[PDB]
Amino acid sequence: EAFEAIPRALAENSGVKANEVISKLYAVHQEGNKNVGLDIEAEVPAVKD
Amino acid sequence: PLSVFGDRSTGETIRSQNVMAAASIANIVKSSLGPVGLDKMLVDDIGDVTITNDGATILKLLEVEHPAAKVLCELADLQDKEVGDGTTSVVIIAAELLKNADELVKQKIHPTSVISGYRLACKEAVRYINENLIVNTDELGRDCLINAAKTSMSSKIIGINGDFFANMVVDAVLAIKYTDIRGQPRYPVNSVNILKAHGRSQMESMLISGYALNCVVGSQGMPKRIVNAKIACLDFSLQKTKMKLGVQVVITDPEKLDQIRQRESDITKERIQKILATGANVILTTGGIDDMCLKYFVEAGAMAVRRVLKRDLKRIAKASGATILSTLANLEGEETFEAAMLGQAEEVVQERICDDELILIKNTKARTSASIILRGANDFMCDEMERSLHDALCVVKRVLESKSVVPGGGAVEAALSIYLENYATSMGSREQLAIAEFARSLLVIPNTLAVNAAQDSTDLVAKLRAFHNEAQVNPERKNLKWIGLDLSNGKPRDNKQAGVFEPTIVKVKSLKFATEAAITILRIDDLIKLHP
Amino acid sequence: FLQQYRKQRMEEMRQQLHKGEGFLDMIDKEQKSIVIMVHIYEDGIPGTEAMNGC
Amino acid sequence: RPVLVLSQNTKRESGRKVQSGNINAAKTIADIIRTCLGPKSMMKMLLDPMGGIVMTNDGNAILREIQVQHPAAKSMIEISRTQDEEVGDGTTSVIILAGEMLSVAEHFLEQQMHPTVVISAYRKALDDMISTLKKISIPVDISDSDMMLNIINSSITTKAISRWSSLACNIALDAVKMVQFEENGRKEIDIKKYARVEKIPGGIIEDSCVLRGVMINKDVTHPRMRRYIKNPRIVLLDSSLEYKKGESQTDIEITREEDFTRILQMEEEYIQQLCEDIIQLKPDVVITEKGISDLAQHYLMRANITAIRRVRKTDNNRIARACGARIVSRPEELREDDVGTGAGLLEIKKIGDEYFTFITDCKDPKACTILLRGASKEILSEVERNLQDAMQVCRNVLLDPQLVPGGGASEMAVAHALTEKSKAMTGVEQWPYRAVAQALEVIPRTLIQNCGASTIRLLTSLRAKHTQENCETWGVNGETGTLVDMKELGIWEPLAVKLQTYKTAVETAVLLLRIDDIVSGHKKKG
Ligand SMILES: Nc1ncnc2c1ncn2[C@@H]1O[C@H](COP(=O)(O)OP(=O)(O)O)[C@@H](O)[C@H]1O
Ligand SMILES: Nc1ncnc2c1ncn2[C@@H]1O[C@H](COP(=O)(O)OP(=O)(O)O)[C@@H](O)[C@H]1O
Ligand SMILES: [Mg+2]
Ligand SMILES: [Mg+2]
Repeated sequence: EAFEAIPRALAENSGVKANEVISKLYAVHQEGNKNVGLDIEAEVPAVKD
Repeated sequence: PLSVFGDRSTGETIRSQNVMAAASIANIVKSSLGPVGLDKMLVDDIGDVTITNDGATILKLLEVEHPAAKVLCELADLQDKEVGDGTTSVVIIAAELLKNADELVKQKIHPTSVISGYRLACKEAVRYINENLIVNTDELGRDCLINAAKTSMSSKIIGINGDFFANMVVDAVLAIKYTDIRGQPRYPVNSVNILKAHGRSQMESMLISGYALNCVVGSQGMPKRIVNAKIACLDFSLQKTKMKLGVQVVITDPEKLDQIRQRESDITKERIQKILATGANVILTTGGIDDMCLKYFVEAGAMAVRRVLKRDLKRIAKASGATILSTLANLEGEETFEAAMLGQAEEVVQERICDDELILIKNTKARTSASIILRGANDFMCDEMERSLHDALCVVKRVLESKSVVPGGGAVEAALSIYLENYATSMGSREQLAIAEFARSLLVIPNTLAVNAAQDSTDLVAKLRAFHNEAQVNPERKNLKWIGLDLSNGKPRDNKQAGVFEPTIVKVKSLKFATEAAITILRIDDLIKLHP
Repeated sequence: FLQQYRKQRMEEMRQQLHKGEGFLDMIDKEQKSIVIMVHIYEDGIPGTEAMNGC
Repeated sequence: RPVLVLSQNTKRESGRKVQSGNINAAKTIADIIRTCLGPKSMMKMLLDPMGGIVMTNDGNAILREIQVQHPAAKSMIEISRTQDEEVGDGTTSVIILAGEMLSVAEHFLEQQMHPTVVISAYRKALDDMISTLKKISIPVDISDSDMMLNIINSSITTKAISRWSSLACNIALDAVKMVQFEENGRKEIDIKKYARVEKIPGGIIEDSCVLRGVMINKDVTHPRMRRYIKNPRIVLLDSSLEYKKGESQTDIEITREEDFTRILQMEEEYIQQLCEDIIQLKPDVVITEKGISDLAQHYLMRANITAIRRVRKTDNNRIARACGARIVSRPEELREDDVGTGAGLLEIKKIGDEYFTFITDCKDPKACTILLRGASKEILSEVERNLQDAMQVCRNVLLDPQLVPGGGASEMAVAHALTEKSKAMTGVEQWPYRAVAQALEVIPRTLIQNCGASTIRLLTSLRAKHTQENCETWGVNGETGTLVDMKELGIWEPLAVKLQTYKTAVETAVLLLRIDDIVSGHKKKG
């Protein structure tokens, strides 16, 4: 769980909701995409490869 | 060359200093606006703690040195006195008006033109509010009062508790309703006695169908419950009779001393017997009662309460139909008491509230009164509940007196800003700029509301302005005037549909007071501070 | 025996039922009808704590 | 030239720092008394500023003796005082619960969740907590003395008086039962006024008992008066039995030889008349809240009457309740109904080196005194505090006859019920709801920590047990640190106490979560 502090900090500094970003990241990585992370070029919580 | 013993500030320096003071006062309370606002906890440097959200309380508790800031503090106090709600909004609006007016002045616009533009903008904003942004409460009913109370109690410690507190406040206000001459229904708030006591949760707050006294019986021998009460209200102490300054007792025949001393108390004994001979059961007095008359009342099996507050006694007498008697003297020169002076109530009980006892006068006849017992977790929460309840009662009184309400959530501010920006182009050349800046300054309320919710203030206010511009331009889409701010989700929402209402008098009085405060501060271009 | 202050014990047991410029300014203002008992002390020297608690 | 907006001494703090500081202060206040909960708690010595020593484990007393500067700590102290005043038990529990809820709230506040959402979730959780507590309650037959004694014992197993459990339970039950009163259709208990606790250092604790009457530290005014009366008729008074000045200025002017002697003789005659009026009722004991003159003492002894003077008003009211008398201020208005018949014995005996007055054989007395004998003053003070807790619990049970399982069983049951209910929320506020639900586990966790067993394994086992169907009464044994059933161990507590604790803790968390700005140092401006 301590690894969640990195995407959470990135989302907080970017200005979005960290919980939504983390939930989306878990969903995508459960789907099987290991190269998906936070997209800071968006006004809403979003992820991209 | 002046040789004045003091300091002098002139020009842009003093104007900037005044604007700084006003902005600082605004920033003190700007974080406690709207439902997403949060309270402040003040310490009185002696250990006293005050947790509150009310702007007037915060500004009164603080000690302020700059006089331009004292102007805003007393402006908030005036808004609290004359309306009871919108105390932070008026301060914020006045500070924003002063800031934008100072910007205009620094742009070499003469202050007289700015003041004239502000006056014109305030007049036209009031006219537009009265003519376009009012909803009659006749076609809404009790739901309008409930929604107004809920909106008032948002941003307060009784927010989610609103579903219950709104019903309690509405019932309390409707209980004390009376009509004066000209058939005008006047609702006399501050007649609802608010009693606080820590203990059970807020859900356990009780609304008394009668009156509640913060006092107990004077003697433990008296009964603590009387069913068919006959209240006798008195305004004189029941003690041993003592002669006044102009009367002096001098004894030359020693045989009269015993008679004198006996009569000294027999006078009061006869008065008590005369009072009790009419069937009185509850005796309330503003003065004190000594042990002798307490024993008299004990033997008769009747209530007797001393040191009752004058306002409480007046309310009890008015509700129960009793008459205050400062003395026992008819127009025949005698000393008599008749049953026509007795008030009646369906029950009088000394109840226990968290290890302490208070007297409940239940179901007074010939008039209905009300009182509220607030139960909390500690003293501070009870005080904050009392303040919020007073705000809600004032809001309900305003709504019931004047039957016009306005949409909440900054809808009125956005509509006014759009209308005034459109309107400024039809008046003058520099008062045009003043009216435009007035319109821009009116946008501070929705901006603060959005900021306090950690929402995108710029986008939300832009969408609100677009909705109101479409409403004002298109005459077939006038239903968008009610679109306000839904801070729970950060989206525009029809607040009239959502039930977010405020009295129109709140907006009107806040605008007028803020305009006068800004004009008063803006007239200063020089300050002389004499050394004490 | 009045010299022993028989009421001293009852008064004690009911007492526990709890239920530079400043020196000038706090006395220059406020009502003259109330009694102010100023206390003078210095840390370290014994005897101040007892009367402070009193 | 110090031009300023606010005063020089005004200090303002706002933001995340204020919330963190408030939550940390509440946590540390909880940590102060965390170890004083459960049957295996430890004593704490408090050095009173006035030189006294307070040795106790009651949460309210320990928190009251502590002076703090942080306003959140003051709020927590006020919370403890409110809990003590409302129900008389659960102060440590409510403090610990408030601290735990504020901790789990800080956890969310570190993220980007607004405090209003947390407060709304807390209020919904509190409503569900109340519902579940009312659901899992059981009724009690108050007429069963054994059940009441067991309830009081379960209340006092965590105090120093637990060594003498049956004696303390019987004392508390008898005091509460005999102080019960009903007049004019109004029912009352009034532990505060009547049921006085009188402590006399010395002797042994097993000698403590509740008397069928009152007992005061008073002696006869004159030694010739009887110190032992079989069936006294007691008369109570407030007015002095001595010649006092009138209310008005009443200067005399003596110009004859015999006026001075006549005035003194009439003083004596007035005293004689008052004494004759008192004697006309033929009483045996006269009690006055004010002084009795020596001539009055002589005139009363002439009629074989014992007189006691300078009695406190509360003591006189207690005597009136105990012996069925009515306090009278004017002897000339003394009625037969005012004479107190019902006291079965009045006796003045010396305990140690001080005379005490006993009225201790009243039939059907509505007031009583609890005579405590102990090792010293501090031990007797702690015993009195424990007896107050027991009497408050007994009164709560009598007024509200529902019971709730103890030993943390109720906490775990309510936590499991709220956790199960939270599964259907499907919202953003479900997380604070579940967090504040699970925060109730701090009570069994604290019980296990104080007992000394392994916290994690025991909590896991208790949660697994509570996931079953009929396991709401399964809690933690406070002595052996094992999972037992409170329908077997017998630890049950009033529903009112648990309800008050839960409500107060949740509302304290709500109140402290609302603050985000602090300004201090300003003048009182009274
Ligand atoms: N439920 C709500 N939704 C949106 N806005 C609201 C709601 N309730 C109140 N408001 C707005 O929040 C603003 C702040 O009001 P408040 O600060 O509580 O009054 P005061 O200024 O007297 O303290 C008001 O102007 C009102 O329009
Ligand atoms: N015999 C026992 N076994 C296990 N737990 C007990 C026992 N007796 C009491 N408890 C628990 O101890 C708690 C009471 O602690 P206590 O010291 O009374 O705190 P407070 O004074 O705040 O009520 C209750 O929650 C109860 O569940
Ligand atoms: Mg308001
Ligand atoms: Mg306890």
